[PDB]
Amino acid sequence: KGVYAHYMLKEIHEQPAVMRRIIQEYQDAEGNLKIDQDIINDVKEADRIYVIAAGTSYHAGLVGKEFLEKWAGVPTEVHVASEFVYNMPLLSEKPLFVYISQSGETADSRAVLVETNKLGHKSLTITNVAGSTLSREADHTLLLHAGPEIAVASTKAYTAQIAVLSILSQIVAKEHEADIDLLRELAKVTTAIEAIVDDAPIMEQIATDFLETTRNAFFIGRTIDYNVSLEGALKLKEISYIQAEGFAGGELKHGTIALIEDGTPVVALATQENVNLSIRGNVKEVVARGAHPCIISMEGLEKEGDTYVIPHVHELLTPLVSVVALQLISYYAALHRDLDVDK
Amino acid sequence: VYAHYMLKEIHEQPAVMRRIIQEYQDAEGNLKIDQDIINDVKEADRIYVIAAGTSYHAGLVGKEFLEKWAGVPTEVHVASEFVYNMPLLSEKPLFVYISQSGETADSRAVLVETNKLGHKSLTITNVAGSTLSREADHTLLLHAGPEIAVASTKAYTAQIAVLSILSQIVAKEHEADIDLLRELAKVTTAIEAIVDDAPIMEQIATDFLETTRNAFFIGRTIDYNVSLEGALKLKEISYIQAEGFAGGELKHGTIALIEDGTPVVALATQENVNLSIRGNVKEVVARGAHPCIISMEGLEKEGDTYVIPHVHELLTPLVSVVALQLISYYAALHRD
Repeated sequence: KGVYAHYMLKEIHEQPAVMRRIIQEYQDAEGNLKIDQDIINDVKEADRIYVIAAGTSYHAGLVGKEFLEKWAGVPTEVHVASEFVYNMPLLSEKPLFVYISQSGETADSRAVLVETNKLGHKSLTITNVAGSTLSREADHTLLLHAGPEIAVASTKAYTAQIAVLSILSQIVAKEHEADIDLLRELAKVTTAIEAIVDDAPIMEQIATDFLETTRNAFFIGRTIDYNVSLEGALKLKEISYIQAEGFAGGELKHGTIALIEDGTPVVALATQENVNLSIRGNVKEVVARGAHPCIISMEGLEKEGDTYVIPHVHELLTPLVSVVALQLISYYAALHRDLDVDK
Repeated sequence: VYAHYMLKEIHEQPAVMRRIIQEYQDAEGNLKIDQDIINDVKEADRIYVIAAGTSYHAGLVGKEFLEKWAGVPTEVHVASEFVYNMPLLSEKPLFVYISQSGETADSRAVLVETNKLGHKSLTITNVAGSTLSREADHTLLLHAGPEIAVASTKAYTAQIAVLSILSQIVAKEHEADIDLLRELAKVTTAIEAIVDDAPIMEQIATDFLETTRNAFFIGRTIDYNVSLEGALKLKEISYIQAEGFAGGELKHGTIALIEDGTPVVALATQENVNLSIRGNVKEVVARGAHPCIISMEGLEKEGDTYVIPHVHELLTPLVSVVALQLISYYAALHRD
């Protein structure tokens, strides 16, 4: 029984509704971006931000770092909590710690927060669960409004985390400002996500064409796209057990290029103008060695032969759209191997 | 005969270490680097290490010395990403370019940009007179001799040794309570002990890596960094799809990839996470993994596959990596 075969598929379809909830929750009656000013005051006074997370939340943090530096103008580092807690590095004078955690209870993040609290530094938690430990023990909380995630592989939590980071960063920019109307840009993103979801059949076909028999897969991108590559590789591993790995395009030369054989699927993201030719060059190099290339590009950057072309959205927001293609391709790869998916 | 130059270069590492120890000391037996270099490093507010591949891995190891000994916050960046997406910089940044050849394209491109911006630079290279040396404010040489093998080995250990020396000298400008030259001699002797145990490294290869299409190298903190370099070595010479992971992150999909017989090479050289990484090993063993635990004297437990000699906690990479290089070499030999 049930409209969707799996919770994960339902949750992917819910992403546009999550974006709409975020857009409504983080604006005022006049339609301006709105976050509690005390949060903004601490964020804008920090000399450095340390994002503390793991897994999919760590990957969202990578995307968010771009907004925090390029819009908010605050130097930002992203760390794996299990590492940070056992080897805390030298800290800046006025650091702010941002704990990204869907549940709000992630153990290693909680241990880090105990320590940064002991040290007297300020903290912000981004979470889906109000009144979770990470919320209660941090100075400030931003809520995701994603609703409960039942599937083990996160989908809507990732896009919600990024969206919230973008809003926080633009409001801080204003205090000191990206020449964009972010709410308008996020509505564009919503509509783009819908377009990908409505192209589910094409995503199923891509899975069939590229991922039916392989034991491995390589997800490659540069810059903003390298971050998303990591997440697509995680999704495909989590649910299909394909040994998927994400690489920066310019790093393939070190060991990985050797691994290419005739038929090896390489999923390449090309959503960034400055590295469009570069990442396509990397694809030509893996193709010469036998790879089967699945290029996912963006309107304005696409070339003959690309496998799929996502709608045009703002250069730093492309992860919100490209990831949905990767989620659905991963879902269908798993489905075709008759796996549980939701776990 | 098989991969002649890799095995040759592995065996050169003691000699390289002894050359570095000689070149970086004076006739008084004190550490010696040019004072201008020391002044620039000691005055920097942050160091940005710019590297790729094995030198990026060496950078990760060196960050620990630069922070913990020299007291300067340090970031390590992949050059090909940095050059197309340069991040926000500190007020007094120093750039450290690690490159064996001194000609690495992406690193060169970043140096051009940092020089345009007027920031200080230091190059760590094996080739004097290379572009990265000529265009940087300062150069430190590696004394490693020529590199011919496809899979790099002696570069990594030379780079870490020089990073340790630079860091301790800076620390003294204001100093870790160790005798670094003495600790590097201990490291040299430990490396010799591993190389003398080549037959054991070959057996480890037979026992774990003969048939697999993949391998997982895991570690925490200092050992996570070395796990990345061991995965790279195995991939480069054997073509097995090796990956390195932090022990505490396996719960994210990667544990999904464990089957009966999957080899997991686990490093345990760090006191504070010894119990933690051993817990992570249990977790993968529960799912079928075949565990190769490489630990260090003082931290070993019954059942460990190999125990390396005791050296300083931050220097352990210099020794542990040699085990991984040799294991990788022999896996490749056997499979060919």
